[PDB]
Amino acid sequence: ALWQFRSMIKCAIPGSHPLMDFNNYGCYCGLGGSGTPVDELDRCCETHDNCYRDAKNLDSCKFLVDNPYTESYSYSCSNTEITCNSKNNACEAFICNCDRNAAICFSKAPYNKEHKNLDTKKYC
Ligand SMILES: Oc1ccc2c(c1O)CN1C=CC3=C(CC4=C(C3)OCO4)C1=C2
Ligand SMILES: [Ca+2]
Ligand SMILES: [Cl-]
Ligand SMILES: [Cl-]
Repeated sequence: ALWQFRSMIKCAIPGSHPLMDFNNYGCYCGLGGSGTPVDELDRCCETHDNCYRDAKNLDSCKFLVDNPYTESYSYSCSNTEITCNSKNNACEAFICNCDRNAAICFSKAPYNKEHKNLDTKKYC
């Protein structure tokens, strides 16, 4: 679920304000997205958007209001490491893995402050 994604980011990058840092970064971090991502961080976000797109195409999974962000799973954080619980159902596990891979990806990409609040109408 969305709140758990924020909380995953905060596990992978303890020094971070997820909503301040990663919402409205680049072309893809943010509601929707367009064009080509502007750096590796933005591309982490594009991968996350497409991971969600894939989950909605799982004939087996029908998320509340069609948004996988509404779906809560079980995970834990230990020493910077995210573990998705294996007892998550297949749809929960898929979302869990989109969020974990994105948090891990965010933690390894350089953070370019110029791309925060990018003029997307123009650069994306
Ligand atoms: O990184 C993010 C990835 C995407 C999103 C967010 C992120 O910060 C934050 N965020 C906050 C509210 C809503 C969406 C998406 C959506 C809503 C509402 O209703 C329609 O679909 C949303 C997506
Ligand atoms: Ca997005
Ligand atoms: Cl565009
Ligand atoms: Cl759930």
